[PDB]
Amino acid sequence: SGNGAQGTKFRISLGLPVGAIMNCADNSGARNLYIIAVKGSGSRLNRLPAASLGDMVMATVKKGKPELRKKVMPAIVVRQAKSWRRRDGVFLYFEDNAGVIANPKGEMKGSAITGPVGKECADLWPRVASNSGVVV
Amino acid sequence: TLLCCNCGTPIDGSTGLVMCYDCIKLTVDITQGIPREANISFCRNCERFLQPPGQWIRAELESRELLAICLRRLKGLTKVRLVDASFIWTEPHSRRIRIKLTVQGEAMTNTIIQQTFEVEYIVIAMQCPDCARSYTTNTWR
Amino acid sequence: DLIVPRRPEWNEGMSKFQLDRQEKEAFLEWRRKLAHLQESNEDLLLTPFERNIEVWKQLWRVVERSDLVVQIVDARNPLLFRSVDLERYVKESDDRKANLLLVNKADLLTKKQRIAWAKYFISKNISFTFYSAVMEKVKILSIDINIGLVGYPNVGKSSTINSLVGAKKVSVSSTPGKTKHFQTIKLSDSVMLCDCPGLVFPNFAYNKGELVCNGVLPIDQLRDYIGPAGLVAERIPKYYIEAIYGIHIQTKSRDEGGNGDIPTAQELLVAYARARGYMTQGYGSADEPRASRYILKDYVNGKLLYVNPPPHLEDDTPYT
RNA sequence: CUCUUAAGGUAGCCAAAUGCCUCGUCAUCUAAUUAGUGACGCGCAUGAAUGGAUUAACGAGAUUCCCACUGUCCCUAUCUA
RNA sequence: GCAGUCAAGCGUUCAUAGCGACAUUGCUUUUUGAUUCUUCGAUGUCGGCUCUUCCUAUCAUACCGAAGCAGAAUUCGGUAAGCGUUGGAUUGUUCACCCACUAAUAGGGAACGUGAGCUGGGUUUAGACCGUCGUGAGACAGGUUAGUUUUACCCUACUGAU
Ligand SMILES: [Zn+2]
Ligand SMILES: [Zn+2]
Repeated sequence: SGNGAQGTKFRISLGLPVGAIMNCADNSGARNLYIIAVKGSGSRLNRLPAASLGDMVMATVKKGKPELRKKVMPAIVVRQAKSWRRRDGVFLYFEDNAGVIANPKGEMKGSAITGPVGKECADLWPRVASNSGVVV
Repeated sequence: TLLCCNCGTPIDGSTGLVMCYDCIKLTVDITQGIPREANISFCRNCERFLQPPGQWIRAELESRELLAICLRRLKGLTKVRLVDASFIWTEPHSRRIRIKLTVQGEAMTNTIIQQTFEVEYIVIAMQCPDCARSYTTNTWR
Repeated sequence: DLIVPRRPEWNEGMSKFQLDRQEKEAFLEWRRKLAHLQESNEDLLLTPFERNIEVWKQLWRVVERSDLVVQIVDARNPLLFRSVDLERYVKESDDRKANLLLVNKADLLTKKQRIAWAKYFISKNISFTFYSAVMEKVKILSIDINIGLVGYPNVGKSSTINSLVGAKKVSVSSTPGKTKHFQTIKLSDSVMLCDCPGLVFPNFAYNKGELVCNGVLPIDQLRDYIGPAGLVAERIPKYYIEAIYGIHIQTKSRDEGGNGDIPTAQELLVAYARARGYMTQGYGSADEPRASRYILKDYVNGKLLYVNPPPHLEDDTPYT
């Protein structure tokens, strides 16, 4: 899981499994990302792996800028719609699931992340913090 | 109005770029992880070559499907992209196949560059075993 | 400049062994010459041709058995396929020569451009005949020793054979990969006609930034799909495209200067297959390598018409 | 020139519900396709009222993909007779 | 299929840090074959889903040892079966093949585990089409499409309860 990640994240509720088509939040030219796998996910029989906020996934672009699609690229989940619990008691959820295309080191490919970004995603990667306007 | 940051000297543009052209030429590789020499089998009677799991493809020398079987040989050429693998002449006797390959590898950030690199395909002598057992008198159908 | 293989002499004597040996070896020297030519022009652009022994042997056999050739090239691009070393190769017996080249599929050229093409076809003194299979001509008719019918494929050269005799001698196809292992025709029995297989000639320009996806490359078997896409895009403007197809494609959604006017074919193939309903496996996206084949095999037929000017760089000869 | 007692697969069509080899070859769709489609054809063993090719409309016919939708599934839980 | 036995040579003159000759001894039933011994007054016939247990011939994890082991990464071997050993595209598939994550995606057995547990895609009746064969009825271990999956309330076993 620690592929360029800064620290260790708490267990956010697993919002979106494989096959989930989340939006694309940065100006990379992509528009949606089709999650095929999650980095650092445990293997149980029939349990298909799920990605929470701030997770690094392997995904595929399904729409926009044909230089980008038909290849597997790492993404980082910056918004989810499953309500998760922060340890200071608040439950919260966004209105859409949205990720950001990055390299395997964690450095982004775009230049600006439109829309809010969860604190648990912005803290774990110093490059997603540098490119996000609204945090939570 | 920048500097290379690897060697330091040349001012490069604002078109979207990286360190200098000699620096990406000598330091940065996008063609790593390939063997520049490769062996392939053959038969002198039926003139049939193969990838070692699979059936013979029934092509001849200086063909088009030689590009297909050499791409289907496991190199790094499949994932690094591909364009213009056109054939280069070799002496028929010298028993070599020379293919130039041009991949468009991705740099440190978003900048796609051209590449010229070469791999030699040397052919060894075989006898097509599945043909040798056909002459051998085992059970009939 | 140097594009043909050359067989000097027969010498009539004996010894088929060395008659095969001198022809094989001779053929190989031409391959070495072509590789030297290849280092020269940058490193990448290679002329389209073939370099096997047998299908060139099948021309080496028939050139002197006919001792005159006639040509079948398409009228939509006739400047490029006049190979330099073939009218020069009907020269080497010092007999009746000067092949009298013919250009076919010439129905597609009107009166305002057949005469403009005849200006080029006369002024630089090149042999020329106009036929929909010296200035006082409009087009020859189907009314108007061995004849060598020479042509690279899909020019309708087997549809020419079904328009002078009515015999149906060789089999034409849609893909250009059929004509091989020649078939002579006996008609008007004092005269003979021989056949030539499909031989593309080496032309030293426009090979990878090409325009040769009109008669050469397999349209059903391609793996670049954006070159011919933009090639179909930049000519045949948007109004004629929507006139033929009826589909609404664009009113310049992206306003930046990457496209402007005369739209490129990354919003054309998606706009064609969003109407033809061709979708991918996993998301609803109009697949451009599925739309590109039905665009290319509709353009190279003659429906989406385009002809280049006589070889001077002009603005626009066709007017839809 | 012929060889069997007649003729020697014509126009078309195709790994087709007909192709053994065979998961045929090339391209394409997919991150990945023994599937699907297009193309090729010496086709074990296609073919012209033992009817061939193409076809709008129609089908509780067979097949592939997409959009929408969902407990089919991740991953089960609860309620009613 | 695996284990040892002498190991020509190769591995930079380095017979063994590993691999490879000729021939050679031998094992396990987890497979190809050979008989016909058991069932012909029927032991429900492939695969998948589900679930339990066992073996070691160890893929990962634990601890060691040895290398052309400087570190890093590898290789090989010893104890070791405690604990794990996946998500998908195509195919009925076992098998295979890619994609991807992972510490790792090891090999097997229990009537080739398991149909009064399920499913019925395949095979394997009757309908029909093609191709080849046959004069013909018809054949094909060839292709294709449709095609009823029954009973526990008894004894034991197990799970709980008097
Ligand atoms: Zn520099
Ligand atoms: Zn062979």
